[PDB]
Amino acid sequence: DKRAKVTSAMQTMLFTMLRKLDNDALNNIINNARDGCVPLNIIPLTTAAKLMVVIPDYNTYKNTCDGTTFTYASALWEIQQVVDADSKIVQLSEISMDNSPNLAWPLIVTALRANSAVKLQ
Amino acid sequence: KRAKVTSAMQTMLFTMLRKLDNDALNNIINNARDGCVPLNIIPLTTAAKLMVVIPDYNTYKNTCDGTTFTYASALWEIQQVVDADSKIVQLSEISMDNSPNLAWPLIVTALRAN
Amino acid sequence: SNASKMSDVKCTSVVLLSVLQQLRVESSSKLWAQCVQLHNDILLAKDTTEAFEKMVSLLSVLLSMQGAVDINKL
Amino acid sequence: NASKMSDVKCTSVVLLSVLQQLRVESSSKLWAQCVQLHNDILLAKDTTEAFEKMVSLLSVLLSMQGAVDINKL
Repeated sequence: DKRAKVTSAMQTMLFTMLRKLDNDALNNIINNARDGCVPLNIIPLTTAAKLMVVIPDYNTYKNTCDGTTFTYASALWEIQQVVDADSKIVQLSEISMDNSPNLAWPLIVTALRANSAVKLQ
Repeated sequence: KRAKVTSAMQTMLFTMLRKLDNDALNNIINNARDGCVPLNIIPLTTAAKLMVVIPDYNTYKNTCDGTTFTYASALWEIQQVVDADSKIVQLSEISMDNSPNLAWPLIVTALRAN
Repeated sequence: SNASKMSDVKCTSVVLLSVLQQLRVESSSKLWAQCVQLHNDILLAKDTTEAFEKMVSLLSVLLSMQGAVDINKL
Repeated sequence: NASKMSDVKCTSVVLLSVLQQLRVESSSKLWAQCVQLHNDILLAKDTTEAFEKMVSLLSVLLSMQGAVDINKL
């Protein structure tokens, strides 16, 4: 299957070019994707726009979330909701080292791109 | 707006091509800037046939010497030359003083040397 | 230096679109239109910041397609 | 080298897209030849092979007088 060989070489060259660009946001989302943390909609660029992401396990949750803040694509995002693999609401208090085996992974985080400028305008 | 996109994609193409800094690619791009362009796919094998447009005497003299045509980092053995009316032209006719009397552009046929 | 990356990121966006096309994204009419617009925006970008931010969106389309590409290239 | 390899392969994808926008797919035989050149570039293991095929592929574009302006040339 020559078309499949070419596809594989084209995909490998793509990620070689991406790494050569050495952009922090691109590196972040590629490195997250490698761990199973992938987006579900197109990553938006305007403030307060909605992002949904898959979080596959507790280790990746702790590597990306602190409090109600999700760090991704060189930006901060305010977590609005977390639901589990059966689409049931999960409170952040439930996501602990001890309790995570009780959860239906992966979790789906919905968050809004954070804004630091004149928040009460 | 598709013309703006198309123009941007072609500018980037030639910027990348220049960045590769390959002599053979540089040679055919520069020749194309002067109006010396190929009429078939440039072949890569010994004795394979190439046809190019040669627009004017200065380009002719820039690329041709005796019966040798220099192009795409290779030497090509000139087999035949024709003018715009598809009439054969002898090399002895392509001279500083006589070129005003020829029907340019010429078409050179040549075979790749090994 | 920066003009180097400008052409590099524009070249990369064409590959990204081609990889997405080969993954049959053209069958998703609305999604494919969004991919083409982002690719267009990158080609027409004015500075590396705008091009990189649009590439973030464009690349996130590929990254959402689990199993379509491997983690071995990630 | 390994970066020169990625750059040349990236360039060949752009060249084919430029030719597709120029309707070269409507010449089925010639488009088949362009795809085969691009495929061989993407599959090349050394820069010399990749650049030789790029010469052939680029010559398709450069043959199309009045399709690319002299400005970019």
